[PDB]
Amino acid sequence: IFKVGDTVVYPHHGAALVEAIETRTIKGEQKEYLVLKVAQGDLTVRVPAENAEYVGVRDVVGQEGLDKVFQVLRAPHTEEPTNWSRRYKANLEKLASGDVNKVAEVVRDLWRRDQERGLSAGEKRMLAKARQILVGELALAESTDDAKAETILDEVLAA
DNA sequence: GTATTGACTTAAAGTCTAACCTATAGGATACTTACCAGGGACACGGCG
Repeated sequence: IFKVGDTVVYPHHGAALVEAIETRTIKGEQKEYLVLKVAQGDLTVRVPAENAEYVGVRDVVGQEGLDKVFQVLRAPHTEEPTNWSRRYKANLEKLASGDVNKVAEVVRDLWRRDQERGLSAGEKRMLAKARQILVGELALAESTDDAKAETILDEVLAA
């Protein structure tokens, strides 16, 4: 499941290159602690393989998720609760879930709304963060690189 | 030099319209008790 040199996805930092694994015996138990490095924060995260999936670490998603997110980007007829607070909480929880589909839907909806009439700074921050993580994830999804990943995001949002 | 009229242009309003401040309201997971002096004089509570 976990192999050296694999570009594994760890939430909510997106891509996270593995380096190695260490015994790190604690309580007399050589609990395996595999080490990930994320290029965004330049931090190392050591996680246990036995419950690694419990935290939410996932491998690079294939092309099935790629076409899924494209189709979802072409999913119309979205309505939100009237109050701004409720919809903000909903999309923030959607981002926190780490599900690629949920964050993609949040990003697209917020971007279409912002481009519709322009909103605010907090929504802008949410959109920037979510778009950043999505572009990184897609870049590694097809190893298409961050710049070309941003451009493909920019063409596909056009529909 | 000091008495005028007839144009000829000009700033200051005086006002109508538009945008950019301003007073105000609201927001529904759940959260329930904060934080180094002395030296003299006067007044208040205990004890006998």
